[PDB]
Amino acid sequence: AKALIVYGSTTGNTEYTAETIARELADAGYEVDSRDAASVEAGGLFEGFDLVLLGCSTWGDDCIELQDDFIPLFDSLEETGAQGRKVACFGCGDSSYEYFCGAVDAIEEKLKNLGAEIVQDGLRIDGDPRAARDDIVGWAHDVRGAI
Amino acid sequence: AKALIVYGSTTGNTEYTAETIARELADAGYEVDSRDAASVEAGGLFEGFDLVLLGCSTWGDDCIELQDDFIPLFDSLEETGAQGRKVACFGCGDSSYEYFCGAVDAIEEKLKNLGAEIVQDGLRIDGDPRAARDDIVGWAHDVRGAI
Ligand SMILES: Cc1cc2nc3c(=O)[nH]c(=O)nc-3n(C[C@H](O)[C@H](O)[C@H](O)COP(=O)(O)O)c2cc1C
Ligand SMILES: Cc1cc2nc3c(=O)[nH]c(=O)nc-3n(C[C@H](O)[C@H](O)[C@H](O)COP(=O)(O)O)c2cc1C
Repeated sequence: AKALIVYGSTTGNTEYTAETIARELADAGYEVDSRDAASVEAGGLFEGFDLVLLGCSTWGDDCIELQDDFIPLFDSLEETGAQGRKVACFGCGDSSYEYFCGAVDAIEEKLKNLGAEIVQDGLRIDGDPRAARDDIVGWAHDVRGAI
Repeated sequence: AKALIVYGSTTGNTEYTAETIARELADAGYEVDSRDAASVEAGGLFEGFDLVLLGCSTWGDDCIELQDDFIPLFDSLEETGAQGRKVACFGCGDSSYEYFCGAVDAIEEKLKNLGAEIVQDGLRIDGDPRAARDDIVGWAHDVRGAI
């Protein structure tokens, strides 16, 4: 089982969430390839992967803005090979704002219109993800559980 | 049965969608109160209504921006009386862009965190809603059908 985890993180919260998900996946036998969105090119990005998990934090004045390193990948998701792909999404956010982890719905919606098979509701973390450890760990165990 | 329909529309597409939904609801016996979001104040807005339907088009450079007359209502949705409220959302958009009818997910997500009961997946219209008439009519009939 091969997993690709791509994260867009600016203050490291979503990356720490991505490290946590990866440890639980590797702990379970999965060969997990974890890449920072600022380093990938969408072209054929998911090829060869049994499971893709994408994480992205959210920002914006009013509007819902995706983490800047993630925007490029999101703009070209139709080129990543998502058609029929097992996927699920997660991301950190903050309920003080208006659009709680809005980047997650946006990615989910587009993956869905792209034929990807979303295997679990996205994980949305409020505040320090370090205080959400069992939620992350639990969310990865249930996603391995949905495949 | 009393229905409130609030729409945020800039070029009139979502308002025409809102007129269509209203005709099918009134055609069915519902007493339908249709209000342009630029005219409401969120404070107690849904009081006394058996069904609330909110429509909003989407815009934004990159980001996902809600129709400006709708932003105020969306920023104060926790004050509208959504807790346990039968609701569903619709809106026009355009697939040429990146976030297809992204305002709809955003409103749905917040209504859900606010305890509203979403009675049907939101209706998302691509292009001229006038060419989507049976989809709108059909979507309102199934939402009356979900209550
Ligand atoms: C200007 C600004 C706008 C923000 N907007 C949102 C938002 O709309 N929704 C949300 O859930 N969090 C929002 N946040 C909170 C961040 O997403 C939060 O700090 C998150 O932990 C960042 O993850 P990062 O370390 O992974 O990239 C915003 C923060 C700032 C400074
Ligand atoms: C600058 C700009 C950004 C837009 N962004 C989006 C978008 O992100 N998603 C979408 O589905 N449609 C987008 N649209 C298309 C409009 O939402 C579309 O014209 C819709 O019919 C407008 O409804 P209106 O008459 O109800 O308010 C955008 C249009 C412009 C001019």
